[PDB]
Amino acid sequence: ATVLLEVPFSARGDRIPDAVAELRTREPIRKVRTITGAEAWLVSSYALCTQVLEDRRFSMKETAAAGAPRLNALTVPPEVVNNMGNIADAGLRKAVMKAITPKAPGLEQFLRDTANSLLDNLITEGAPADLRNDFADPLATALHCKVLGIPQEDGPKLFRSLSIAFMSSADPIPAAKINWDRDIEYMAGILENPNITTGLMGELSRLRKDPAYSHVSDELFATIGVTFFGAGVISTGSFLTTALISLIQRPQLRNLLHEKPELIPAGVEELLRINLSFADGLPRLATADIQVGDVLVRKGELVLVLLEGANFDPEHFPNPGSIELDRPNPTSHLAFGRGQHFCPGSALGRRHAQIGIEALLKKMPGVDLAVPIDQLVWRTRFQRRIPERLPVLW
Ligand code: HEM
Ligand SMILES: Oc1ccc(Nc2n[nH]c(-c3ccc(O)cc3)c2-c2ccc(O)cc2)cc1
Repeated sequence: ATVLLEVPFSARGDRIPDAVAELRTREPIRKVRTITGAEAWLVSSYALCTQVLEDRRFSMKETAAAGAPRLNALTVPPEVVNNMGNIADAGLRKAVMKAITPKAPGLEQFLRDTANSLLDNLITEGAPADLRNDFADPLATALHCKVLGIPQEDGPKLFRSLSIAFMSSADPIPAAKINWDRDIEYMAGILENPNITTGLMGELSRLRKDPAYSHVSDELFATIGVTFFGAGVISTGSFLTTALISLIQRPQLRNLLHEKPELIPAGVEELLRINLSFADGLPRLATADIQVGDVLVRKGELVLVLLEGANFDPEHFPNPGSIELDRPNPTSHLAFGRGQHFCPGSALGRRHAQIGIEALLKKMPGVDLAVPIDQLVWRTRFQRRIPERLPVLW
């Protein structure tokens, strides 16, 4: 005879392969081959995953080095692999972080109103409805337009870059460059547009004219807008879609949350823990020789941190495949990563999902799949696991 084990194992986002637990038990770090032909170390236990993510010698930025073993081809300029470091070095971290909290005045009510309106529209049109294309994704897209302070009507055209921008491809993608360059010009226009005074782009636009930021490049400011829109929308849309499947498949849970919506945040934390939204391990490149379990990882080697390996590890989360709302370590999952690169949009992602699920349970308490679960079409060669359509009735 056979060839080296290949990753990823399955694009299905509704079930974890039995193979993951067997791997975790027998070889929690082991060699695998990625879609580019490169070799990598696949890490699958909670203990080893957290070790890698907490040790900055396993570098995110160095993954972009010419000649490194790759998980997939870049769909961004190599400097953007260090996007958070670049934000931090420009003195913009605190401002970005403040602009993307779900606590801004009126933002939550906007999310509720938007979710309610999307659902009323589905209800009027009649079953079946597609909860990804006509609910989760538009909710994500509308949230991010509002966060960024850009017009709602520009959401759809930005969003349509993302089926390419988030590909997980063996080779470079011509369309990713075309879209990237166009979306950057869009966000450069936004920084020059006097009507844009709110949200992240309103704040960046002010900071750009402030003498404390006069040497920050226009490229960086536009990049922040493109990347935060893209990462946020893909991540929240994907998460919410596959969380809705997990909830639909658990009518006793669906009913407990409908009846006691105060438990929704605890439900969302468990939906997060069990989520299979990330299609690949998180990539890092070793910058030193580092012992990880039984393997001495060598400098210049690629390591992949399998989030579901950690999140279903029974030594950290007993009965890992069960959603239990009373765990003693409920936010200790790795759905938002860990360490230097911990998700800066985590609070926003939680609130998007909370409010989407709250609205859906209230408007469609009888929600159920309208097709057998095996009929869902899983997107392949992508950085997220998502069903192309999510047909439901109620
Ligand atoms: C449920 C929703 C989300 C999930 C499950 C998620 C998950 C993740 C994870 C696992 C990472 C770590 C990647 C790594 O360490 O290699 C990450 C990083 C990132 N997330 Fe999220 N995230 C979500 C929502 C968002 C939102 C709403 C935004 C922005 C508006 C966002 C922006 C980013 C950015 C910019 C990074 C890179 C951070 C860095 O390189 O230091 N995310 N996220
Ligand atoms: O080290 C990396 C670098 C990038 C990524 N993921 C991404 N793939 N695509 C993009 C991307 C986002 C928006 C857009 O209009 C076009 C592309 C990302 C990405 C994800 C997070 C970022 O901080 C920057 C880029 C994942 C790991």
